[PDB]
Amino acid sequence: GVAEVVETFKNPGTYSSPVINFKIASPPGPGTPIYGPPRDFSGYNKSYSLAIGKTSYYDPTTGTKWNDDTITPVSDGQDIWRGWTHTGKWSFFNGKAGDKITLSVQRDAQEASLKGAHPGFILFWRPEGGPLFWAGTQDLDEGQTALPADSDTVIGHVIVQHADWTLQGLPPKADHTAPAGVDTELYPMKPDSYTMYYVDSGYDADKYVASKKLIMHPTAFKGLALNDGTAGAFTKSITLPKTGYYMLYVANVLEVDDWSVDADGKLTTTGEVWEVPAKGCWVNITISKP
Ligand SMILES: [Ca+2]
Repeated sequence: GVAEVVETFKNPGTYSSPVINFKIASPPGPGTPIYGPPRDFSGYNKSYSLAIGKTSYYDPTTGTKWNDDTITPVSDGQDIWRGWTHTGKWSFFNGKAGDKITLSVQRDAQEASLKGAHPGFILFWRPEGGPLFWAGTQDLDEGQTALPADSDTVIGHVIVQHADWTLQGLPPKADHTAPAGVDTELYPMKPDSYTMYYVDSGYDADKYVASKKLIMHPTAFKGLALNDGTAGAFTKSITLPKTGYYMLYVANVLEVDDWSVDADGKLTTTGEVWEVPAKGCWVNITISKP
């Protein structure tokens, strides 16, 4: 299509345009955070290791569903659970229109024999051309004039996986700009809105156990499933549609015997495939050229 999901800015709130960090690598949970080098894939043939939350890619616990009306029949694009913005992990790169690259995500070597990972990704293009500072947003409302080091804004705390993502009602901004090469007719630069444009997405759909199921929409993401016969890993060729700055989100799909929600709307499961010691599994993200 793709769908566009339009959010209304509220601070405090779920759609408060919070800041994400390109270095944080540790899983969710208590304890000393682990920061690695910033995950800049510019130039390609780069690889970084990090942990992703158990159900970070698709989790009814987010308490919000979106709908994809570009799907026929329309009932098949309904009630899509979101992912968690901050228990997935973010990276970026600068690239050129036409760049043919390969994204790979697989279990980290330290966890290569531990079942749990089914990595997925979302790739966005940010026409603004670099990190987007927006005063008055959740983490930029104390007089900051710039983003903190190695950080960038994204729309909200729960994320859509197959849509253009738009935030409107932002604190008015007189310097929301894009570089000269950007068609601001097609990609507007509004004083009160910004859009993260969908480029691609996908997830490892190869199950560890044939009898089990993935915590995943029955039909909405049929075009997104990647099967290569290897559970815990995917590879996807991508040709960049635009010159500029890209934002990459990676998160996990959980495999279970069954899942539901409880009275509070929290995920319940039985027979999870989760052999790793923490609340997130370590994966290695690689972008190669070609
Ligand atoms: Ca696979």
